[PDB]
Amino acid sequence: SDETKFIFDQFPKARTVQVRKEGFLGIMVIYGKHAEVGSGIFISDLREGSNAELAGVKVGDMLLAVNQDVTLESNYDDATGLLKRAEGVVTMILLTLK
Amino acid sequence: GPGSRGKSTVTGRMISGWL
Repeated sequence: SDETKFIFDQFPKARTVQVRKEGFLGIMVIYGKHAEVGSGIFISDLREGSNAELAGVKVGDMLLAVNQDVTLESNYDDATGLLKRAEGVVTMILLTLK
Repeated sequence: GPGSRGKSTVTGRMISGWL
């Protein structure tokens, strides 16, 4: 099964990006909170010229999955661990809040 | 490879620690 597909029923405005790690993806994250969705992992910074920037990752986006690992319930150590270990093209499910 | 330090879109500062 696609272990991440359910995310698009819980967050139907979420989207999938494919970002190649070349040295880095180009993001930082925090464990934070948003009024509309609660606590979780959010993009907190974005590196100029990076592949994440080129793929349309935005500061403030909620990070919902990394490849096949769901990050809806991940703590900071686990989410950053997933991002650091991933190689090649890294699939991220992101939700821009607006 | 690309440098570990890069420009923050939030602060404009050159920082490391990129994922």
